[PDB]
Amino acid sequence: IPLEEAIQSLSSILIEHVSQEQYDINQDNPFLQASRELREWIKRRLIVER
Amino acid sequence: QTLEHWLNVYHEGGTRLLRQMEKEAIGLWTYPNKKQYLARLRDFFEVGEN
Amino acid sequence: SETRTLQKIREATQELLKYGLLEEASKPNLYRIVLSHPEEVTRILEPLDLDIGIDEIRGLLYVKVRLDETPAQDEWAHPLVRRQRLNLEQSLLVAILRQHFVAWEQESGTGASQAQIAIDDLLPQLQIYLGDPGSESKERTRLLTLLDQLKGHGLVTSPDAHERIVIRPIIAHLADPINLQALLAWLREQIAQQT
Amino acid sequence: SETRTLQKIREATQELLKYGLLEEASKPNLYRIVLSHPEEVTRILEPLDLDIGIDEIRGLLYVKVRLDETPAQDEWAHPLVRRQRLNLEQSLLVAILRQHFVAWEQESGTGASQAQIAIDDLLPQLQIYLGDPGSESKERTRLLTLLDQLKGHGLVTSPDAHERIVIRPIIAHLADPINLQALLAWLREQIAQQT
Repeated sequence: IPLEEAIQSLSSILIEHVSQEQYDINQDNPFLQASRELREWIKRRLIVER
Repeated sequence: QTLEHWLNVYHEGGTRLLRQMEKEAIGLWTYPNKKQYLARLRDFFEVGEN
Repeated sequence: SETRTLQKIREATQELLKYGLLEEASKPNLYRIVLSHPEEVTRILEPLDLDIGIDEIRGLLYVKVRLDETPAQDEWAHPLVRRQRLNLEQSLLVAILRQHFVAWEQESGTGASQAQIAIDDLLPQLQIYLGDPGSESKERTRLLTLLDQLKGHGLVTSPDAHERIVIRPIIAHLADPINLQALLAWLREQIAQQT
Repeated sequence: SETRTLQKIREATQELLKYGLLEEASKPNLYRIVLSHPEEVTRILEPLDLDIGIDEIRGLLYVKVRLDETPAQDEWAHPLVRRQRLNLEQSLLVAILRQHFVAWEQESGTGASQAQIAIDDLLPQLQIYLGDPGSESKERTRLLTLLDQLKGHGLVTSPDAHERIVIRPIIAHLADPINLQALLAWLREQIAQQT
């Protein structure tokens, strides 16, 4: 996925979980949540981008 | 929200005011860069850039 | 009432101070001006506790803190110099650059600064030491931040349209074998202290 | 060949250059050194197109461009001096401190009694002229940022335990007091009409 497309979609799914309640309800910016999560997962070697 | 609305606020104040209102607003998303905007759109229409 | 130092000399010297260095390949006027009045420059710098080093093969001039009595701690202690001392990783990049510089200087002779490099080539080399955060964009951000900092010390032009930069010759004097050996000994000392 | 400029002289000169200023009551020895050696000092400045103006009563020396006004340029340009344009808030505070320095000089004389004030009273006036950034503590933060930037520009001392400050004499010598006064007129004008 091109990075921007990926992060936007991620922010979308994260909204499915602000509609959830049991893990980190974003109420400031789901897009910001997507950014931070992508940062972490890259940091965990999960996802590497060329 | 309308082009006229945004132009009105723009004359009222800078993009600072724009994004402050967007925070206050709903059903709206600013994008101080085009690529992010385009990602958002392609998200909302289930279509690739092609 | 009082005499004026040659306005052209004043121009050349104040410009060369602004840049900290001056290249024939760019402003041969001021460069030759200094060449004609080097002792003038020297006298001028003596109140300032500065000096002119010269490298005419590379068509370079560059100020340099007077060593006579500047604090033994470091020439960087000088009140009037402003930019902060070079640091480790920066010196690492410096080493890489100097290597490329000398290589191309052989390939093309020790003339003007056509010493061009492509950024992508640095990414492999620097990747070995600082590692790999597994995101090409992240490492480019890192690399460009470094390069920027270097251009703050005047050693490198920022990327052009073709993401190529030319190595400022001032590096070689920053990276003459004497500095290399001194810093290398200090690096071995640090390895010893850490071990 | 040339013997070294007296270490005292170069020391005082480097102080003056770093801060563009010298104050007797704070650093009397450098001030006196320059006083005994003004010809040599200006000669040192002579190549650089620099010079010092003096104010014995306020006890200050300050650097200044030696060149004449518009001899070969529409607007004077000195390579070693960037003509920074203070943003709105800084200019506003500058005008306030200018008139306050004037008023204090009326209340205590010029120079012999440096201008002083408690920061508290300034916060309301400046907030009135500026616009709340979000809280009174935010007013304190912004004002302290401004005070720090002034102090860096040699214009104020730090706010002490009582947040009392000393306004530096260079404000008295500032270039365009009339433009700042006109800006203050604009400010009070705007405040008066908007109610």
